[PDB]
Amino acid sequence: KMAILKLDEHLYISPQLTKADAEQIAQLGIKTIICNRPDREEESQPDFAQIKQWLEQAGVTGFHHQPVTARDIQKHDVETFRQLIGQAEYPVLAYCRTGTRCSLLWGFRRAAEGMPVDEIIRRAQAAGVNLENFRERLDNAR
Ligand SMILES: [Cl-]
Repeated sequence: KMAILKLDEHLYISPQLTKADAEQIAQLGIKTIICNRPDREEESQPDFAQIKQWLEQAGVTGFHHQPVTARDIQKHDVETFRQLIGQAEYPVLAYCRTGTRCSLLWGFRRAAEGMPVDEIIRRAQAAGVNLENFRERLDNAR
């Protein structure tokens, strides 16, 4: 789990996906997967190519590997995420290790559009992710 949660109209986020997530992904009718995690952050971590193999059998038609680290997220990353969603079949599921990076890529864009920072944080929290430790960076994107 119950960690695949809605962050926006066409966007779910999640912690690291596993083969076992195929059923729920199919049930939600996910059409596009965005992975925001570099491969090989942890030994147990499935590589994106293998997630793609498992989930192509789950009705997902678009796959994008957009690796970032929370620390290194820049403007180029934020607008690349925005564009991938804009051109995607819906709904989109984005994941990283925890969903933090997905939520930040989303949230930096909302800040630019004028969403108040507290609202960004409240919305991400409603998708299971606490962005309180990024409050200052979020503010600076507005
Ligand atoms: Cl990578």
